[PDB]
Amino acid sequence: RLSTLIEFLLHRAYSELMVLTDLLPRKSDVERKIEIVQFASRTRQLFVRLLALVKWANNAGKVEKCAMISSFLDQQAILFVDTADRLASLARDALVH
Amino acid sequence: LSRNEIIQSYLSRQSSLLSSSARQLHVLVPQSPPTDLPGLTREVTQDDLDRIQASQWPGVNGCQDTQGNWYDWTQCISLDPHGDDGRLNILPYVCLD
Amino acid sequence: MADRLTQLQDAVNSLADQFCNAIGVLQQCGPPASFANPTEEYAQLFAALIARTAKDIDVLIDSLPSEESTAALQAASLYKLEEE
Amino acid sequence: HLEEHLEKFVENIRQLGIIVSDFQPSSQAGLNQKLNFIVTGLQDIDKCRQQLHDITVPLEVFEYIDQGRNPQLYTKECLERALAKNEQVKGKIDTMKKFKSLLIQELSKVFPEDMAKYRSIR
Amino acid sequence: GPFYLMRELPGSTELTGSTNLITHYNLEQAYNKFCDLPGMIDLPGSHDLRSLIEKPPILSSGTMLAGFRLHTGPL
Repeated sequence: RLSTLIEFLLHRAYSELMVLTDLLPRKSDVERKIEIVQFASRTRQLFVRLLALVKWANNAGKVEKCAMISSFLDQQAILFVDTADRLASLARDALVH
Repeated sequence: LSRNEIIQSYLSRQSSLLSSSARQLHVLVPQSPPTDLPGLTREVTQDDLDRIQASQWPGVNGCQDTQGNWYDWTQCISLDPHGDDGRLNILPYVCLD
Repeated sequence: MADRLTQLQDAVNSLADQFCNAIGVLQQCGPPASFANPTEEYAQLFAALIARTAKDIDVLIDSLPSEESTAALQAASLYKLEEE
Repeated sequence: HLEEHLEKFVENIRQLGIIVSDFQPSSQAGLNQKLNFIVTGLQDIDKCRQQLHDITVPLEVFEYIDQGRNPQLYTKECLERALAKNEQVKGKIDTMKKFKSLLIQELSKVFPEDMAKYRSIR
Repeated sequence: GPFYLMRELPGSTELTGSTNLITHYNLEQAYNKFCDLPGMIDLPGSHDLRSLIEKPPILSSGTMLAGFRLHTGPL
């Protein structure tokens, strides 16, 4: 899923840069430098959060195993409650009649 | 169903024990190979009817006991199968009127 | 009502109810783990109650009538009682 | 892997570009924008490399990144919830063990011969 | 003799929830390690609105031409 997010991030970055380059000659150049460094801050934040993602990409498989563990233990808890539930449905419904 | 709490669990305890309840148990009765219509097949006689009317027959006319006390079907038996103060009270088997 | 038989029926139903209550208590509530004391007290009390119910059911079973007094012994006694 | 170092060089070039365009540079500073466009092209090559890599990531990573922490904290929390569920389940099974032991003790008290035959059969 | 409807109990210790699931699942050393990357990445860069828009795009999911059309003056 990170490939799709990487492509979409690169696309949105290139498109916003295209809009910035289109307004670059249009904008007043002195304040346009300020708008350029604001856009550079935008791109730096996008890229550093992608850097955090590709850092965590080593730690992805352990979280996959943790999700497996959590699903398994939730299943066994539902087994305990289902056993108690079916015993209650025995003791209060079928034996009374 | 969702939650059981000290007071509610103790309510369950007293309700279940008041529904349910040195040995003082009934004298054990063995298996009976002579039964009158199917097993032994006695042609209708007279000793059996006189025993069922007048004498003590511990499988037919009553429930006998340790400490000797005889109880026929219309009486209620007080016993203590545990080593506690709580007494089992077998209700009468017939309850005439 | 008010028979040894209805007492035995209610005792057997109380046994089934104590089964469902014992599992539903001792699975829903417990101390977490280590790789509480009220729960241990609950377990002891539930085990004692189940044992007492079993003993009571056994005593009531001993109390009812035997497999002597078949229906023909009842019927012939009924006939003699009609004559007398 | 390589996408990390490529995007890191891209981010450092973006920072140097912001520094240079922050300055009143009389010389050519269009090289900064050209290097930014070339970094976008190399990021497209890295997107081809991400089609090669095929990483699947849950959303709570994105959200904890939005909170600005480490995603290592999310790893710690997933590990902690795994141990929490394992602790709870082992505890429930341990109480069932103690309850079975108590029940066979009390039934062996009240019914000797039957629990004797049960301990024989197991 | 035999009680009514006795049967065979399952295999003595199969997979349960009473085992140590993590040590069986080879995840022990990661936990023993583990028990900001904004700060660990600000080891590389300066610091860590439109970054809210970065996170919102995260929650939502011609280079020579740009350099040629990037005409803007210095002062």
